[PDB]
Amino acid sequence: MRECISIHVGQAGVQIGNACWELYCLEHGIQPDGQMPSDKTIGGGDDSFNTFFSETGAGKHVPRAVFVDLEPTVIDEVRTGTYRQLFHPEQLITGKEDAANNYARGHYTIGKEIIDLVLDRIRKLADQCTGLQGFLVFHSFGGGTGSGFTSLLMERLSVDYGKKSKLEFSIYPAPQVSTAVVEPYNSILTTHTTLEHSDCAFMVDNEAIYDICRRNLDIERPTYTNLNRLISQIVSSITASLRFDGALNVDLTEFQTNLVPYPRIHFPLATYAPVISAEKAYHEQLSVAEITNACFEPANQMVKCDPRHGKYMACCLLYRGDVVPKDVNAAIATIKTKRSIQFVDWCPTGFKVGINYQPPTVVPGGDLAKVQRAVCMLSNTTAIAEAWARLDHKFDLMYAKRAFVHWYVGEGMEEGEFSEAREDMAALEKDYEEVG
Amino acid sequence: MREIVHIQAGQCGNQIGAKFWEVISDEHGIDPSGNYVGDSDLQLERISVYYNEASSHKYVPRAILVDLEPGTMDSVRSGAFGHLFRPDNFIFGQSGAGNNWAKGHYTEGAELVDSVLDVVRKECENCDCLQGFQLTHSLGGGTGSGMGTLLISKVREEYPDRIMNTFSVVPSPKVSDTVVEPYNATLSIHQLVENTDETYCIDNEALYDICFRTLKLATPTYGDLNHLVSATMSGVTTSLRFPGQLNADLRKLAVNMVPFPRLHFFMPGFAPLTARGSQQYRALTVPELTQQMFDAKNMMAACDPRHGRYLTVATVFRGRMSMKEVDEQMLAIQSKNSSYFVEWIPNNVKVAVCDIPPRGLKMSSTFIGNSTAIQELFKRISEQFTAMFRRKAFLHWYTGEGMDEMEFTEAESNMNDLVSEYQQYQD
Ligand SMILES: COc1ccc(C[C@@H]2NC(=O)/C=C/C[C@@H]([C@H](C)[C@H]3O[C@@H]3c3ccccc3)OC(=O)[C@H](CC(C)C)OC(=O)[C@H](C)CNC2=O)cc1Cl
Ligand SMILES: Nc1nc2c(ncn2[C@@H]2O[C@H](COP(=O)(O)OP(=O)(O)OP(=O)(O)O)[C@@H](O)[C@H]2O)c(=O)[nH]1
Ligand SMILES: Nc1nc2c(ncn2[C@@H]2O[C@H](COP(=O)(O)OP(=O)(O)O)[C@@H](O)[C@H]2O)c(=O)[nH]1
Repeated sequence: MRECISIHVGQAGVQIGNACWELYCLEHGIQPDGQMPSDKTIGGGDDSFNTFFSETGAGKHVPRAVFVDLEPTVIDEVRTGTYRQLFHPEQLITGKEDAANNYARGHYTIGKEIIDLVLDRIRKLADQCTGLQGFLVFHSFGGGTGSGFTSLLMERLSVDYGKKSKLEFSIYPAPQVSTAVVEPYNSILTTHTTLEHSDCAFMVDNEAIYDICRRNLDIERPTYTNLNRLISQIVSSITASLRFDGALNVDLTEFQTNLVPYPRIHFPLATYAPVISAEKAYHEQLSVAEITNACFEPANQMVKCDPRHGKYMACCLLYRGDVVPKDVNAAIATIKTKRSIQFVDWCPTGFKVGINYQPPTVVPGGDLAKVQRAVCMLSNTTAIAEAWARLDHKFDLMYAKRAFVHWYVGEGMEEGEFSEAREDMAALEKDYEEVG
Repeated sequence: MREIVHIQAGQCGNQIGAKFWEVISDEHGIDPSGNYVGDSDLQLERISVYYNEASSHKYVPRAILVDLEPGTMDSVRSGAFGHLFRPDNFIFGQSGAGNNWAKGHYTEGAELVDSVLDVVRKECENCDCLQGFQLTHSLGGGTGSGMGTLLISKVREEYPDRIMNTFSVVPSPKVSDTVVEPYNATLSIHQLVENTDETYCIDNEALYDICFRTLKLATPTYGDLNHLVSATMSGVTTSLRFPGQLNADLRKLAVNMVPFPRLHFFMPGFAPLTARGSQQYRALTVPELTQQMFDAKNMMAACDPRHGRYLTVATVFRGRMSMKEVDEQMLAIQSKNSSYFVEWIPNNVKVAVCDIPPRGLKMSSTFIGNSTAIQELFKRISEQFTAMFRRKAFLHWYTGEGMDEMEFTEAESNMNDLVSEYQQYQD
């Protein structure tokens, strides 16, 4: 049998972990008790969903995952929430001092004095499992925890587990919900120390998700609840392949192979069509071809970028419920007709497809409107240059004034080191520029 | 009776070899149970070379099937000779054949090939005399090439005084996908060249271009390819199986055929090509047969021999026709196509005739060539690798399991050397 471990670092990370995990438990027919679907009820399952949950004696399907933060602000806040008994008490760690938007705070002050406990817990959890494949990372650029602790933890993992792959679910930060102006600094400081250990990363854009929750989801003041639920839905729409059945993009290694040409460049865009708002009953109907052709629109692209102005490298999809391959191929052929899309001049660039036999499951008391068709494009479009260069520009504006430098310097960083990292990511931008 | 040990590995290798063995057994008439149900005594006169003997006087073909995906017999029984191969030597792997060289060629699978070599060594000695080794696979990436050239290295190590032979298939980006293979091929053949001198390059691209365009096909399946290959590379060895004029042994085949220790890539053809149709067809005549012989489209390689020159040509006719008149049109071709052949090598037309006809066909002839033409195919596979080496795609696993960039560069250097040799000997 196989298995995987999802890590959860940072306040944002653990919020999204709660939302995602509750949605996943709901979807498979599991319940906050996890009584039994149809199986042996003790060491049962045998379908793909066992790779996330494992039954205890009661057949509870305990999710072998952990949540981490440096302050007992949110960890406890959900430890006495809906899923109190779903996870193991004393299997959720609570730090003491908040990283307070300081990357070095999570890197050499407080996270460095606790990481040993996290390593012990994850290693014990791995000893409990038998079929580990890799790791799923939920963190954020902006926060000190979700960047410094993330980087240091994954460095330790790459030191001790040097074979398995790993996938990062980070959150690209936005000014409109910004809670710091040291946020580009932490973002660069962590990401410059990821490529050497990172394998693939799924970063989500706050401004993009915010525009989704408003322009189509009918919200004006979205809290973390709205954005978090929507991103949990899109993350489920991505990982459904690993959740259910043998199809396109089953394994993490398969993920990266289908997606990652060159090890340094492992940032793929992602989309998920159904963003239809809410209890608003029906203004139109659904269609496979409709959603498939509307997928290419810049509407739902997880990160704001201009794909039509950049050469592609690959294209994967995934569909929920209402299976029939024929019209799927017809839709592919219709969209195949080269309006303005381009591809790679030295390899086949077919639209790989793998379909699933289950319609999307919506939260029982939330905003999203029930649907049964869906697409999920994991395009490896080069056009994420734009966003990375925008963040780099926002970075190097504040380096002529030496702003905020001392705050990171005081705990063990170096002033000129930032220039090395900036040149590293200028070279990465050059690497995107290379493909032409 | 110099017997031959048959080596065979890989998903594609087993797919092609099953149908090949079925074709040869049917032509020799031994029942799919494993008993002689032929139609004459000109079959078993010396055929022990391919078919050994059991205690109960039933025969037993000797050929090894190996892989790395655990299920092979589960797929070998897909034809009609599953249990027919002796049921104790279907050595199976554990993982599969992802398109990763050195995943079978350095670390894993290589652990299994030690036992594989022990088993084949045990298998060899029982015969009265040994002829050599010959191997059927494809240059396709994913445990297909690794195990192949690896076992080539060790067999050449153990028996230098014998002869290797490869029935490998060049992959091509028209029928297939999963494009990292140019690496796998242009790296494995890089040491196949030094390690072997007896090769047949059945171009998969040519097989598609003739099977789908001018053979009335719409989606060429793998059995579709298997039909044509199990025809041609089964009729290639009739000279070995049947007594005749050019009975030349592996060593003698080479010395008649291979001038230089590297320029040994034969490009075969087969005039009466036929898609899978139960009805045979209208009859054909000897001049028509020997004219479709040099049909550029008919060629199992990626070139038109009109575009180049030959070095050492063979031919094996089969059926009942004018035995002694074939020399007339052989010399007619020689006289009217002197430019097609080369002056450096005179009398390059070794010809022979076999009485027996093939299954489901009366008049036919297997062909073997050796020309500068395959320079075109090698230039194709070299460009279709160099235009993509600049981007360093997917070399992560290769550079992680035990390769290095200098190896890639020196393989490119060797293949440019071979294309240079073909070019200059054409000049
Ligand atoms: C631009 O980026 C692209 C991305 C995708 C595609 C199309 C995409 N693929 C490739 O050409 C990538 C080839 C690499 C190759 C590397 C170099 C070998 O070490 C690999 C390995 C094998 C087994 C175990 C461990 C390692 O991996 C693989 O063998 C795997 C197959 C499975 C086993 C993961 O990969 C695929 O082929 C995928 C799953 C099937 N589909 C495709 O047709 C084209 C491009 Cl151009
Ligand atoms: N989508 C989404 N973004 C969030 C959420 N919580 C925080 N963010 C964003 O994530 C970025 C920083 O993450 P935070 O959670 O604030 O920081 P942290 O990881 O707790 O870090 P410290 O405060 O230094 O301990 C900002 O851009 C926030 O707006 C959430 O629940 N959902
Ligand atoms: N000639 C031929 N080629 C095939 C066949 N099936 C697949 N191929 C292609 O030729 C190569 C087959 O060799 P290999 O890669 O070792 O097959 P594998 O063992 O399945 O990985 C691959 O590149 C395939 O794309 C077949 O039946 N015949």
